[PDB]
Amino acid sequence: SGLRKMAQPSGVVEPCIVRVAYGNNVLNGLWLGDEVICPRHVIASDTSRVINYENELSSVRLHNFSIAKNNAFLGVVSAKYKGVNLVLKVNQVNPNTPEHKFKSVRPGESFNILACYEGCPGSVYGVNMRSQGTIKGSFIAGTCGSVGYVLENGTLYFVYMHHLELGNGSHVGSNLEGEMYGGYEDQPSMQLEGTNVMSSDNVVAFLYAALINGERWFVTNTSMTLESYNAWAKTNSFTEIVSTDAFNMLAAKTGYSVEKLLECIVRLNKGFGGRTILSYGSLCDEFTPTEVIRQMYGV
Amino acid sequence: SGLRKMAQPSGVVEPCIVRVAYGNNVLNGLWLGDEVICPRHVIASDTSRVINYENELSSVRLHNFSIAKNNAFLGVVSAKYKGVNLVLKVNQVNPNTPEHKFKSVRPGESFNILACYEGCPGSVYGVNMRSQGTIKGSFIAGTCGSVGYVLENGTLYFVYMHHLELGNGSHVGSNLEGEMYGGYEDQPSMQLEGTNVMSSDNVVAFLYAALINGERWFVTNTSMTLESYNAWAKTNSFTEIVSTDAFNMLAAKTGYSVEKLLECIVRLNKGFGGRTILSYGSLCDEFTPTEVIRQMYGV
Amino acid sequence: SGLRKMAQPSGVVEPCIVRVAYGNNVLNGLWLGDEVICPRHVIASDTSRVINYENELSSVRLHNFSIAKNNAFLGVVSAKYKGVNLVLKVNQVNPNTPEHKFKSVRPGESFNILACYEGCPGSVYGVNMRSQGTIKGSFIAGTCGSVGYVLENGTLYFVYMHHLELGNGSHVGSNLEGEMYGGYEDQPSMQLEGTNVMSSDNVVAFLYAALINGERWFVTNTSMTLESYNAWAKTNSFTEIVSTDAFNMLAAKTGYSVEKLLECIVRLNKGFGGRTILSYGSLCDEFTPTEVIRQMYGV
Amino acid sequence: SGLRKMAQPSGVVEPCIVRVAYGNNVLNGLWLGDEVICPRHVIASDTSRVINYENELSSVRLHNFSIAKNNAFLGVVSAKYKGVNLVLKVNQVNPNTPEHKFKSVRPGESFNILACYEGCPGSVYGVNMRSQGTIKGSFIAGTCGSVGYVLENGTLYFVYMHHLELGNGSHVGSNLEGEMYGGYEDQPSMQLEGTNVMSSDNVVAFLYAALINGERWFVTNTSMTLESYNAWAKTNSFTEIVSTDAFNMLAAKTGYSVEKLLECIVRLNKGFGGRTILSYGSLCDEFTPTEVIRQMYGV
Repeated sequence: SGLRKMAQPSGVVEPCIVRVAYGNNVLNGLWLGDEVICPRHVIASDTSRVINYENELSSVRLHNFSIAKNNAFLGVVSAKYKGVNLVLKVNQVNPNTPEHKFKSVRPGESFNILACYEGCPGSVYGVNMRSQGTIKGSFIAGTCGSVGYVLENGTLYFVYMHHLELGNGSHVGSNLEGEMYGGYEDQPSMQLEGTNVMSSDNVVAFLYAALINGERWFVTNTSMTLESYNAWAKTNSFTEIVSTDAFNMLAAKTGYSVEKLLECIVRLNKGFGGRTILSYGSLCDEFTPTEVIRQMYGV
Repeated sequence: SGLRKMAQPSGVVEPCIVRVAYGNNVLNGLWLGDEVICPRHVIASDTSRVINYENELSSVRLHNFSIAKNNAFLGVVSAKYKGVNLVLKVNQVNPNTPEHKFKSVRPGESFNILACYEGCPGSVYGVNMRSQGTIKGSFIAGTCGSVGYVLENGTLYFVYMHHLELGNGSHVGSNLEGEMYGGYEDQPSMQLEGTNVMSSDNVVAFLYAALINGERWFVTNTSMTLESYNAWAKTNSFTEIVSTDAFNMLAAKTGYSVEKLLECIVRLNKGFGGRTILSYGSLCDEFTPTEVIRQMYGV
Repeated sequence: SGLRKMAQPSGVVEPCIVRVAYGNNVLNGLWLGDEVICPRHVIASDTSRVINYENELSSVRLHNFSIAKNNAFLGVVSAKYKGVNLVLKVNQVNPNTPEHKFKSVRPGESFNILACYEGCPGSVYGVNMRSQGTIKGSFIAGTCGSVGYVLENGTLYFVYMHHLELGNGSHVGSNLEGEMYGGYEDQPSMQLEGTNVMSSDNVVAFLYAALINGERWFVTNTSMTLESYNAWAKTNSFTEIVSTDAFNMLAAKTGYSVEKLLECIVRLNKGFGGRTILSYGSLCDEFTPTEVIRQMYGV
Repeated sequence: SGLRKMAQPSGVVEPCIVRVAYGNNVLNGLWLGDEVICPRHVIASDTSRVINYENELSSVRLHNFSIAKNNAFLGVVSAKYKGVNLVLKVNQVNPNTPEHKFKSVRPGESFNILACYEGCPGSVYGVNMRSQGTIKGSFIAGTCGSVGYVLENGTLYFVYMHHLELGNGSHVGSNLEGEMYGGYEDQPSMQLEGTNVMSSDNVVAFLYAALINGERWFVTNTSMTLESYNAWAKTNSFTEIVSTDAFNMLAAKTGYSVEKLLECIVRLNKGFGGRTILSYGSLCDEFTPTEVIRQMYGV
């Protein structure tokens, strides 16, 4: 038993992390085949003031890049912007390039952060994409270019590269195709996060996890239909739920229907009344149905 | 968020994980050089009742082991006990044996779990050793033999191997010397954990993280001497603090002395009075000064 | 019943295949009117090293060309490039030139390969163009200049000519206007493919085919709106579906709405849980709605 | 009976329309919650020359915004781009904000325009998206920021905001994520539409509608195979027809197969020779088959 925010193993990703230096900036890049992807602000002379990315790119000389894996240096032969990412061609093919794909993550979807410092992987932890396109990712200075990945269906996906922290502390990155999540821009300017919508599927998953791990005080003799829940959700900042199908396994193993947990959400959203569920004092949407099933019953 | 539990990258450990089966038992082993270490209860014919490990070893048949590292099957040359672990001489040297050391973690110290499921690494997360020798993880059937490690100087230390779950849900394992943390026996018998002694160092770190995070409601300018606090701790199931020097960074930084925070601990131990600290409803001792320092600042 | 990746019949295409040799190089050409078209790398002295195609063309000697076909007598009169294709004017019109057009295939579209080995038609099989402009076929040494075609609306279209295989093993060719699909270079250099977007239309067709052939385990009667589905698709490297109109016959015949299949896709993309669908282990996008319809209902 | 181009009722949208004036520009905004969304060219010094939107936004004066609904003046507090849309944060939340989603419409699809004139909703009418991502509406100076919407599943979707007219008179707007349909840019530069490809599906429905109204002078006893037509279609800037859709509802209730109508399209494409069909003197592709079915029969 037990519920913890976990990350999938980082082994296959670690050999792809390199140190990218330009000028007085140092951050992290992703080395796959003969190219390195990194945040394009590594070439910005002053990341604390407004950045003219056109001018910065004209100013670039390839020989000013320093790219290193451990301390074997990789020479850059070509550089281009792709969206908010720099794509740098190097002569050396990463001999440990894993089989992989690029995709993005949706609100509610969980993924793994390999947080890196100046080319050195330092920690790994699970996060969850929020509706405004931000994560709570505990990034600090020196961690830009840190990589988010998912393992799903035996496929390694790269889904995130870290760029910046908003004023409210939320974290903003791009996918590996240079599109910033949330449409935020890679500028030190004031950018507002906005209305965060709770992932309903995840909250249902949380309550199932609660049931499996011993906690049951919140369930009553009431259940509400999926439609009625989706009506409620659309005006209380919760996602609609498409299908109960995702939880079948969880309903079967616990004997609790999705419709009962839906009613629980409506109630519990108004407070826990002092009590806690799995130590949390409020509903938590950071765990997907998949994460819960994995953790409770094996991959 | 603010303060989140992290793990260190698992890449160097993953190639050491093997699937070990004997009879109806399947768990994980640690493959280092030409040996595999795993919980000796893998050869227990019935893990639901008391086990005579002398007899079990006596009647072991070496060809009844199945040991596998993905692509590779290993043959067992000899079996012996080291404490509560089996040490199995195998016919093949692990080509990916990393540079490693062994140590035991002490109460209050954090480490990483590579949760493995019948030979396959599935997840990575951080835990903290409690005074009674237990951790609060998330282990299910199939995860015995899962490995705990720290990346330190800057080498790899193996510190934990998973064996069992107590009636109260706490998790129990051994060091790689075969000594069960907390002295629990590897038997399916009732075993009491005993009273948890909170790590004062970690709780001070917790409160610094809260202050760093802008939460001030619990502090006064009133302080408490290190000697005074330790007097209290001794009869309130909190560790005594040796010295204050480990917090100098956080102290100088927040402008709050350790002594002030000691005052907070004695007061907050009587209850949070319906407020929270970093979304917690009571004092948390799972984050070390190191963790808080690192997770907030320049490595 | 049954589902098989098929090829339209190759008879009309077979008389158009000729052997083109130059120096030690031997491959295939398409003979139409008074022109033979083939991959330009036939005139490269060493295809295992990078090629200067301007130098190679500058020093072509027309009498070094060898064109052969069992029922013809052909001399090269002239040569020039069109993109990556060599276009040879010959001194004889193909008497068996069929009515034909050139067109390019788009991502998701299926076509036929006539695989030829040094001028000799050897096999024929169906393929599907992926979003990165590659196909998964089966080409070896001697098969360059193998021709792709579609019979579409009573019309013969030539759509492909084979040039090379990427490091990852995907197959690359040009249209008959000499434009390489996916913009790859006809160089023995290292070139990366990137991530293929799955055709949602094809995946939907494939599930319909599965249903018709008695596969039912994956389907439930919960449906997902086109809108919801497309939001998911946009981030999961699937194409968005424009109208369900192309499925109306399949939906009528099976009694299953597209919306019910859209829900299946979101589920099944996470994995089959170890199960199969028509012997496949993951979702398949190589079958178009057209391919499925004429195969299941002959129209 | 009878066939008119219809709009869905506009009541749910009308309370969201506000007047947005900045400097010398006056257009319409969409007030949802605490945001007013409008075309970003409202803050351009000079809409008659190339515009530097980075600078215009850089130098934007939030107090020179005059936003009025009711006669209530909203105060701007924050401006940003979201693609080609300006998103303004305002000082009062729209109490009449309806429940809504955003989606994009695709070529061939029908949707609703609420034409607004410098802040006042003035008319509502149906449009259909053309192949190049344009519509033929009726927009003049003062109508920018007019809104397109669809009602589906009782759900309100915002799908269009009006930006400009092309040189040829075709109308161009964005979705509410600020992506301009047809990839046009919000510049007073020359921009070519591309050649318009009529939707064959929509023309069939139109002809079916005509038959139902008792107009049949244009239909003969002869037919055209689906493959003959599609061949004709590529040549004559018409889209290819996929299956027969369940034109079967129409086919059955009219007696005429699709194939008969395809022959009509080819004949009628030349011109109607003085006569008309439902008042038109040329083929109309603005009605979808679904649209026609509901309009005539109700579903």
